[PDB]
Amino acid sequence: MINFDTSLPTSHMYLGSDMEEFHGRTLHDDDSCQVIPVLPHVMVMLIPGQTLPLQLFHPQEVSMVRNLIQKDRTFAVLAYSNVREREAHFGTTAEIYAYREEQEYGIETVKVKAIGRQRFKVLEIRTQSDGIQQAKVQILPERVLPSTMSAVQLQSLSRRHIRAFRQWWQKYQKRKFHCASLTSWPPWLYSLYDAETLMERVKRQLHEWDENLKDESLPTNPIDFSYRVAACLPIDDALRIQLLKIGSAIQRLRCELDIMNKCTSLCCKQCQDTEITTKNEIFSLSLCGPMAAYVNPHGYIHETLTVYKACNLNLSGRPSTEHSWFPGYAWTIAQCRICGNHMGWKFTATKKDMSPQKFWGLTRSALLPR
Amino acid sequence: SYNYVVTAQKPTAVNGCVTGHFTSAEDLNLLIAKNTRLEIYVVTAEGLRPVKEVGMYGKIAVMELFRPKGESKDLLFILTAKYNACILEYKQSGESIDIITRAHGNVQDRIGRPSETGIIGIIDPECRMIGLRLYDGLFKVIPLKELKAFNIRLEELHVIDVKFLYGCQAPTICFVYQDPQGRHVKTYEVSLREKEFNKGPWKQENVEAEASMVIAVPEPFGGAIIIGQESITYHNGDKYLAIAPPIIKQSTIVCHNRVDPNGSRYLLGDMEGRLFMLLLLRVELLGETSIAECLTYLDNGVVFVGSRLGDSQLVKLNVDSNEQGSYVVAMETFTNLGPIVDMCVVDLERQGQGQLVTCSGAFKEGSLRIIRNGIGIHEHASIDLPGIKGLWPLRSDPNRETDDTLVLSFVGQTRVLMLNGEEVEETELMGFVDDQQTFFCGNVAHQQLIQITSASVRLVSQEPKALVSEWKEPQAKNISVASCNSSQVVVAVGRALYYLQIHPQELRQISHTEMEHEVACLDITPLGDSNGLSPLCAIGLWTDISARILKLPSFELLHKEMLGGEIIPRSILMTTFESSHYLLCALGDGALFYFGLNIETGLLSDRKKVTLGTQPTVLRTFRSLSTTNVFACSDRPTVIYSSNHKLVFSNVNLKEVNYMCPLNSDGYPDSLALANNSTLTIGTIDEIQKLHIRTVPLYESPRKICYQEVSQCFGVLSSRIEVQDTSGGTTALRPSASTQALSSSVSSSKLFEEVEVHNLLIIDQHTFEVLHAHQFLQNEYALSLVSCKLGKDPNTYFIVGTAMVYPEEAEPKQGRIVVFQYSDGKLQTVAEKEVKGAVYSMVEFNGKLLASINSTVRLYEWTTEKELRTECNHYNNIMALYLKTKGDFILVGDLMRSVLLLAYKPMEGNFEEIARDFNPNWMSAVEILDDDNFLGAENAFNLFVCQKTTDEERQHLQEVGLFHLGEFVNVFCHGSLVMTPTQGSVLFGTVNGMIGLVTSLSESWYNLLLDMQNRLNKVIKSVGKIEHSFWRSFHTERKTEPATGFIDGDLIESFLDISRPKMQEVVANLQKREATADDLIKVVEELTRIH
Ligand SMILES: Nc1cccc2c1C(=O)N([C@H]1CCC(=O)NC1=O)C2=O
Ligand SMILES: [Zn+2]
Repeated sequence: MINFDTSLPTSHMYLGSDMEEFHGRTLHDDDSCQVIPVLPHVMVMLIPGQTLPLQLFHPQEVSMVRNLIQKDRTFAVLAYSNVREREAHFGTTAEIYAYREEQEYGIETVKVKAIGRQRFKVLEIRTQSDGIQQAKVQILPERVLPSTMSAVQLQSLSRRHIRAFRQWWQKYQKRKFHCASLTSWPPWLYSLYDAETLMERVKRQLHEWDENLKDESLPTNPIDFSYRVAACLPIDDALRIQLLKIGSAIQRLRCELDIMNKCTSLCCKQCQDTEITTKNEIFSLSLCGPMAAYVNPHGYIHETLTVYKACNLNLSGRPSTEHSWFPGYAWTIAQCRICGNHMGWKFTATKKDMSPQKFWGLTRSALLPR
Repeated sequence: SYNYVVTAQKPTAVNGCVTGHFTSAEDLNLLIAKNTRLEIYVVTAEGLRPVKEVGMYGKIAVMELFRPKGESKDLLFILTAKYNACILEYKQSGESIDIITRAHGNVQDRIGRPSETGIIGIIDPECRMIGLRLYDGLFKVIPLKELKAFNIRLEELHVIDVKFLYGCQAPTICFVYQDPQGRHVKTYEVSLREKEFNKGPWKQENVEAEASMVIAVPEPFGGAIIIGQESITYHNGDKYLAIAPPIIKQSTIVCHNRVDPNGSRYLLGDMEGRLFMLLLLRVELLGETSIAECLTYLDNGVVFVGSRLGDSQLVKLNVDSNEQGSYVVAMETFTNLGPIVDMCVVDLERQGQGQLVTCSGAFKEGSLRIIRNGIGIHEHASIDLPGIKGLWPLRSDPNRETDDTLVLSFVGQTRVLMLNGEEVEETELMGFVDDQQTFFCGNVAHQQLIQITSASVRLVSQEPKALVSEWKEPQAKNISVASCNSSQVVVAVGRALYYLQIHPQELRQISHTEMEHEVACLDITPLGDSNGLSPLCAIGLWTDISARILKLPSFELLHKEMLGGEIIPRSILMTTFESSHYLLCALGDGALFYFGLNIETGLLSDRKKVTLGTQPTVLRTFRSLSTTNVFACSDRPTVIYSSNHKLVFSNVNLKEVNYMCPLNSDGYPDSLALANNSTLTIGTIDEIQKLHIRTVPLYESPRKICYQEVSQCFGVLSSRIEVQDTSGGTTALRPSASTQALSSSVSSSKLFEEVEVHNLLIIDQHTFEVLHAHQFLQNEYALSLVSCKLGKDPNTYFIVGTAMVYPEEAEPKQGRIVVFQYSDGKLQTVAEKEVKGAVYSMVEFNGKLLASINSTVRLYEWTTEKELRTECNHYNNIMALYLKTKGDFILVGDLMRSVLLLAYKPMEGNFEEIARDFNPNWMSAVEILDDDNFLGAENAFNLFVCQKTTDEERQHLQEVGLFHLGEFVNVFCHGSLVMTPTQGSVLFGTVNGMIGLVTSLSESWYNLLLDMQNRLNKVIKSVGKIEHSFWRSFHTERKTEPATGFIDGDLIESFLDISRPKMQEVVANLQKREATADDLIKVVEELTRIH
């Protein structure tokens, strides 16, 4: 069993404690048009509810956020379809929740912690002289649908509220979808579209990853739940955008279950056929899931996936604890054996009593579920 | 695209029912909710009295009667699914009945999550308020003009059921609620003067884990009776009484009713149709009924069973059990088509005459329903007598009340038949001539008989049969036309008319006149409270083509209508429908004119023309179920009846009828003697209504249906529930269609507690008997069914798409496609193709088989070796539930409205994704309308229509039609129940048993009718004062948008029903080109002909 504090990574201690905290929430009306600033050096896709850590030192970015704090506190994170020609049709708004200004080495620096809020549709990207861009965006509403049975049942059967619990789920299907007999589809078909059902199917995989998981940590709402799960699936950029386009929590959960079932091996994106890890080695060392976004000392965001065993990896250099994202663990650079692609890091415990004693931090940009 | 939607059949299913004194404080009333309809009745004690039927601009959710303090009768509260609230009072003044709004308003909240246990509408016993549970965490209060409302923060979020407690100083509500700890019953006191909740009279007592309903019991008892799965418990603070009867374990109690007003007896009803009596605690099983949605105790012993899954009922609760042991006996059955889970249009009987066979009901109430336009006849005798020119019934015995003689007329001859019970025999009535053609004969004044022939008027006595009087034209001329009642005779001799009176042993010539032109037809039917003496004579003339109302005896012209044309009036008739007097006049071209007639003045008003046939129509009056009707004999035989003081015309299912008369004999009671070109048939008429419904009970669930013409039979997918027996398998619950098959069979495996058993039934298109039943594999769930010809093969195969369903599995991993051949009264399995998923849908795609396997879409080729071969595949990422086609254009559908259009490239041998659309909403049905359009059913009882230079434009579909139907469509079907203004015809079947029709309109015809709708809505008074625009607004929990590209045919059709000055108001400045009211009558009439 694991004795590491799963909460520790989510707090981004490497970013330093003693940060100005903001509480007040900003939310734009659905389908409403907005003009939001874009941080020039962010290239990661942000899913709503996901924590984005930043370490900004470019004067134009520092001044951008410093001004952003004085107002809205929200910026636009673009989901690039082609990162090279910097093409993006969708994105997510990020609201700063923790902020800190420092001055060191002749520069003004700022460290932020933002959170995904609202998905948007890019309407036009206008660029400012300072380098930072603005984005005319259209807020995409989250589409909440009622029970599959809500419409069909306007009757007496309405007041039938929702090991060994295996039979409860059977009694649940038989009961909740009894009115399917009035329709042209079976109760087992309606299950494939039931938020509670789809969620318990996902919760099944989440418990295979976090062996020490308590259901209270997980969101109850399928809207927050579909998004939390979306952000910890080590998938390619093309598939991630497809997931970000999804308007329904049901369509999202259904998508995630398909990805989860068809996922087997995780290879090196560069040589494509070199297997690095498998679905069975993934485990949640953080509360926000097996995979999460972290910042290196130069502001580059690495979405890293925690696995117990990795295969064709070569380490270089000796372990370091500098800027470690998992406190109590030292990291050593890991590359693909075949091509030399930087795959992430090997994390090793600094104390003999720690569990896990070793794990692997693999960046998703280096992986391919092929 | 612009469409027109109309109701072919109103919803049949019962949503709720109540008893009270709504009409008068004397009459016991039964109010039945059939969704958008409200049927109001009086308990006849010897039946059910139909008073009024009112339609509404909403789906009824809540329906509860109430009398607040001093009132002459009862006030009715109704709340719609769209949160329209109204208090309705009854108002009657003579033959004029009107429902009156007393208060109205929309109770919907700006925010809030609509509760899981649905809308709950309770009322305080003292009529102090209305309690509404529409949203979780709130309790809305309407203190019973604009229905002013307010909320109360209700702490316990998950409320199961709630009722207002009886006998309380301060109004109290008792509710079953669930929390993570468990399910507990609680009390709260609702304050109006403080607009808040305060601690209830008693403690939060813990109830059953599956406690479902609260039953508020009146004084002297008080408190509440909580009902669960295994237990029935009672709570009154420090008073408790917990019982767990085993008899209620099998099924959950879904509905109740109060029997004794004090609260000593309650009716209880489960999901299996078992009826229980909760006595004050003891429970006793009474018997079996239809699966009751709602129950109502009325009068003494009689119970109303309001069923949504099957035919509704009237049953008797006897004090003594019968031989079987049932204290329940069925009196009357009420046809319910709901739910329509699948259907098809088949030309059974006559080609061109479409019939609709549906998969109706569920479980033990499962049935087939055959819906055919027009009334039918039940033949009891058939006689070879060609060339009948007339039919008349006689009572040759004055001492007898029944017709024992039938008189037939032929070219220049008269034959007489005697009815010795069921035996028809050739005879000669003494006094009557057989060598002359008869124009009339019947029983007349002073125990006499009359015979009007081409030569004379003969008066015959009954004791004995002999000629007592005879009348002839003075120059021995021939009688041309003749009319006769009981005291009077009016005969034409070319242009001349003669008025005679029937006296004892005398035919007295009262008066005579000469007409302007030749006489064509005559009628002297006495109307109103005229004791067999008519002061009026209706006459049709040649050349001028006029219908004239003449006075008797003077022969004075009262009115003269110029019918217009070159076609002479052939038949004329004066009649009374629903106490309103009318004049009917039929022309030689099959056209029928019908006016209202003033008995005092003689004025013909409200001229209406209807096209009945191609041949001259003959009008004969007959009685059916103590109601006067008119049979219109032509090549399209029709019954002319009255419904809401408007004349209705329903067709008869007979090739042609030339002449008819009503025969009421000892052997043939309350019968109809009908004659065509070759034969005379004596029979009984069906129910006088537009559509006819034949019921084929299956006693199991019909799921799917299709038709094989080459086999003269239907393919029906059905399922029956069986229980796990103390053996290596299962046993049935009752005999059903799949068990009682003529010849039986089971599937042979080649692939690797209550059970659902699936079957393929084979039913003969005439008898409707289960010729064969093929039982599917254990755990095999049959999904899709198609009867087609594939490849080069000339044999029609019944194809079934299955899914192997296991509890552990969520999405079927296995499935089959099974090809069957129906030969020698037994299904022969041709091909068995195992697939890696569920076969949700299958369609015959240009000699190939298109079938969905979960997410994938497969095209199969049928080889000479007689087995399907995989051609091309399309992997969709969206479940292929819906699969519709037209040419090389394919529609793929998801339950969440994710539509995508595919195209098969023949030379490439692959699928091309034309367009896609993903806008999540629940979708129940979809059908392709044409090459560029498709129709569908969307969440919150709506209908939609999607349509088809740049790629990012052509690859996207646009939503052109949006309409709130108020019904849940399960099936769309191309066809018509009828034998140009509109394009196409798609029928639709709903959960409530409602059938509808969707047709296309032109751009300007749509605008004409849309403009007309806005004008009609300014005239028409809405029940509960709901705006029609609001009712038809495409509605979801999210958005409410006005209806687009759709015309409410039901609203358009009520133009023919509004007052004539109101029609003038609607058409005034309507239109650019001007529109006459006469132009708009024709257009609206033309639209009523589509259904
Ligand atoms: N000090 C440097 C310097 C350059 C790049 C990196 C670091 C560094 O510490 N990490 C990761 C290693 C793994 C970790 O836990 N935190 C990091 O910031 C880098 O990518
Ligand atoms: Zn590599």
